Amino acid sequence: SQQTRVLQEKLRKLKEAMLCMVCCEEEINSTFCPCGHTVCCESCAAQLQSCPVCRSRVEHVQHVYLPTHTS
Ligand SMILES: [Zn+2]
Ligand SMILES: [Zn+2]
Ligand SMILES: [Zn+2]
Repeated sequence: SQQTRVLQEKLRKLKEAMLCMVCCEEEINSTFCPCGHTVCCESCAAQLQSCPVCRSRVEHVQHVYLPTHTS
């Protein structure tokens, strides 16, 4: 139905929101500290001296273990 298409799109967008905002390939699993923006995978997060959302300096990256994580 049309609703099938609508829900497919909703699901796709929710899944994409859980993917790294830089590489668009890997799940978000990293927090820039202290600002708290949690928008990257570990690989992209390691390479950024400044937060890509707010431009605050990254003191360190905290790995986050989220219930949504998949493999
Ligand atoms: Zn990434
Ligand atoms: Zn930030
Ligand atoms: Zn724990």
